[PDB]
Amino acid sequence: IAQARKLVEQLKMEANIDRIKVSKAAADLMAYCEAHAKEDPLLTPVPASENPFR
Amino acid sequence: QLRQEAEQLKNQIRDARKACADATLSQITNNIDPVGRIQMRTRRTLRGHLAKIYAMHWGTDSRLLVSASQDGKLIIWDSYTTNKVHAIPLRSSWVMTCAYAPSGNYVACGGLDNICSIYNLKTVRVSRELAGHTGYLSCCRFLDDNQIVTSSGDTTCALWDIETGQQTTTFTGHTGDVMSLSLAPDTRLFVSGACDASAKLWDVREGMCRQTFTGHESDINAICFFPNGNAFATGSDDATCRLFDLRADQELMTYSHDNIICGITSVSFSKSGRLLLAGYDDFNCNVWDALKADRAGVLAGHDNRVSCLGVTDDGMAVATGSWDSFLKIWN
Amino acid sequence: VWVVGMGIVMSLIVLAIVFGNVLVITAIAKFERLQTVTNYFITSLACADLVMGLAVVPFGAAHILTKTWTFGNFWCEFWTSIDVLCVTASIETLCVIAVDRYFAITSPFKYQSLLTKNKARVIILMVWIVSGLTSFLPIQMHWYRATHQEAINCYAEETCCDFFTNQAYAIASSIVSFYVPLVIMVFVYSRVFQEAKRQLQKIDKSEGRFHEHKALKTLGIIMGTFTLCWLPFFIVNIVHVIQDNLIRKEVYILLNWIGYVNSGFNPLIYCRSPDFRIAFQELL
Amino acid sequence: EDQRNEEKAQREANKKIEKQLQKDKQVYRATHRLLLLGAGESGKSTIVKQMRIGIFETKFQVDKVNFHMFDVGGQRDERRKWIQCFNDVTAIIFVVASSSYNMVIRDNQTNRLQEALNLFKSIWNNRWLRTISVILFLNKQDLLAEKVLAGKSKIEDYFPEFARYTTPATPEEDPRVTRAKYFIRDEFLRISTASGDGRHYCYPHFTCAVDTENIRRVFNDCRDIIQRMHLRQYELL
Ligand SMILES: Nc1nc2c(ncn2[C@@H]2O[C@H](COP(=O)(O)OP(=O)(O)OP(=O)(O)O)[C@@H](O)[C@H]2O)c(=O)[nH]1
Ligand SMILES: CN[C@@H]1CCc2c(ccc(O)c2O)[C@H]1O
Repeated sequence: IAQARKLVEQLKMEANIDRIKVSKAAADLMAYCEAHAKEDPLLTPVPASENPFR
Repeated sequence: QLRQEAEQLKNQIRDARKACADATLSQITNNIDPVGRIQMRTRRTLRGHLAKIYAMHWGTDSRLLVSASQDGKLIIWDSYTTNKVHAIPLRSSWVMTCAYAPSGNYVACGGLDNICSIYNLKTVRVSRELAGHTGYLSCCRFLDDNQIVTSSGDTTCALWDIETGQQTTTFTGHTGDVMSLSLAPDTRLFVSGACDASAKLWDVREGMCRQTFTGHESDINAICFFPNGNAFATGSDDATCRLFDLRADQELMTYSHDNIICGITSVSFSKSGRLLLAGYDDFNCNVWDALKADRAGVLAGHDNRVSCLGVTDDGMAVATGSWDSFLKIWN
Repeated sequence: VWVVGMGIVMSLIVLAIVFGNVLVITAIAKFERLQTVTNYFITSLACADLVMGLAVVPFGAAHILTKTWTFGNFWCEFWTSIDVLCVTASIETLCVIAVDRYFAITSPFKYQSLLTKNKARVIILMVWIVSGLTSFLPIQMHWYRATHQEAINCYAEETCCDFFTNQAYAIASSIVSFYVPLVIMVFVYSRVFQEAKRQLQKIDKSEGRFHEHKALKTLGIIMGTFTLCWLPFFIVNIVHVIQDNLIRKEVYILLNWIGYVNSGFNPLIYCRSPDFRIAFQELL
Repeated sequence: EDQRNEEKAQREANKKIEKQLQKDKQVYRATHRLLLLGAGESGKSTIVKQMRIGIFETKFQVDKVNFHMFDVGGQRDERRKWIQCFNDVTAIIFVVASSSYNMVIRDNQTNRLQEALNLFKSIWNNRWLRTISVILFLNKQDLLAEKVLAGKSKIEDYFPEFARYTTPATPEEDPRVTRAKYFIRDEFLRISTASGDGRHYCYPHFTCAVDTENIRRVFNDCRDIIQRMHLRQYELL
């Protein structure tokens, strides 16, 4: 009963959340990826002089 | 009558999420140039484990790592020189997870025996044994040098206290087994993926669930978390990996292929967040493009299934563990 | 004409012997899974067969075709030494493999302790040392040499290189090389066949109502190829010494070359497991 | 240079570790591991205790051969996600209550036997246990005889297939108990042999409360399992 009630309190709690459109989220993710692109040695092969595994 | 009462709320949540769907992530990311082919060559190979490997966790300095096998042994390696440092026998030979503390002082492990044990590296003897779970442990991550969070098979996750040995907070709400978790960069929130095909977002300080995502169809075996702190990716048994979003509160992209019918056992991101690495049961790994959903390479060389995966803190190398009792370092 | 045709067959055979053995050696070489305690004896066998294919066969082919030995007497002695060493080291390895299978099947609980990677190296080294002690030692020295006038003429001359031997060595080398490693293999495979038949009978008794050919075929092929290849020559060897003039040189040479072929077949017989086939598919 | 000392220290440490790893690997390869699995009310604890005379483990040695057995009790779940960890064991020991056929609930469950049959079918067809044999202990053989002989209840009432079944045999007794026992055993043999593919078999047995020879049966069955695996590996079976 209460457990049944619980699934009601939890459902009410998560119901009222302010949400932004997915366009803003996609833009933020793309901006982050483009900003920190050059600092990814895995994506861009660095010279073997700085590679510690060569 | 109460059970009936709840859905009106679920329908409202679904309607709100559908209203918030302004566009598609694929549509916005349409002019992005492809990353092209990505080739990785094995640089190091680590041997010494007598049986299959179920876990590993890169050190905080991106030099050392720990691994756990089913012969009941933890070995702390050294990636640069491929020579061991420690070998720790275990009381119980069934271990399913391991962790390595951010300060580099402690190492934890647990398994079918419902006990989480930590070890003191700078002294190798057992420091504290934590008990209270009624099922096997799936994962455990060092939140700090004094408190740790674990997820077990009794559909609960708990926050522990090393000095006292007693649970501080208990998280409840899942229906089936819990299989993985991941902590935010600031260690303020963490997510968990269960066997009822649902992922939940918790608050560590308070102890209440904030959101829930139920996009998958089968059990969830792995979960990672975006470097920015506003997204996370999951891997399930239905050969699909999805990318959710905390602010928008629904999924954005799905990664799948018609020629893949096996499962996923591990998921990890890269330093910049552009790539997504996932391990499969077809004895090989795959590399995905996060913003375009297209394969960009394959990592073959394992003779048995892959059960672990991790990327260094500085993003220089990726390590894979497999049931072939071998570890490899790619670059 | 006929000479050119024989030359063609010979050239074609040296190739197969080299290729099969080099292919077998590379795969154990290129893959971690294949290595195993049982897979070192196969490596030793492949190495011996490769050495024989490179060294023994081409020089003998040149001698047969040119009808005269151009090389020096010392090189003739060295060639005979290499021939005997390779032939006698390519059979005791088969005996060792048979014994290993016997231990693996008959004693299932004690296989792990009895065989260890450290003992395999000792066994292989002992086998090769026994092979070399009966090949170089009595041949580089002149303890096998015959006594009749034709033998003296052949030994003194630097143009001809023929094989002449006395009774003692012709019997001792044959006993060491062939006869001893045969009864062991026969006894081992008979025991293995009995065990297989017993297990098949047990399965049939347990669940026959709800639902020995493979074993017979495998044992038959394994025993038959070796016995057919190497049996006639090692009886001709003794006969041509006990009684004079019965066996001509041509028959002796032909039956000797029949034995050389067997090293080609070993990759086909001992490497039909799925792992080796997958490895072969992997490279080349 | 002059750090040339630390490296040497790491090189020494690696060898020190490797020696002990080899020494322990010998013992690890020496021993055999078994898994004990059974349904409720089967009699697992009694059998384990008689053989002796989270996870619970017992070690025994027969003829200088070390055996290691684990019974995982934890707590009940139909999802069994932890069983994928037991795919390198020698064999799986299955214990079933033979006399609990006419026990409808344990509810409105299918007779408990049917639940045991469904569990066995799930175990047999698992993807990670494709090459693991099963040792079957049909426990409680005296209560079954009591229920069959001079018994109001009948097998045909719960299992309609018993109506048109005839004995196949090794009687040791009464004519009814042999038919009942062999029908029950065939009900498992059918499932075992439906999709065996020849890589793993089943070895049914008939145990009781006062039996003392279970350990010898386990020893013999493990020896047969290893011998059959070796025979099949070399293409002789
Ligand atoms: N007659 C008979 N009864 C048995 C046998 N084994 C167990 N039992 C019965 O089982 C009851 C409890 O003993 P155990 O069988 O060890 O425990 P259990 O009830 O099987 O518990 P689980 O094995 O966990 O289901 C006793 O009252 C016994 O009567 C047997 O071989 N013969
Ligand atoms: C020249 N050919 C030799 C002559 C005698 C001989 C051979 C092989 C094995 C032996 O034990 C032998 O005694 C032949 O290969």
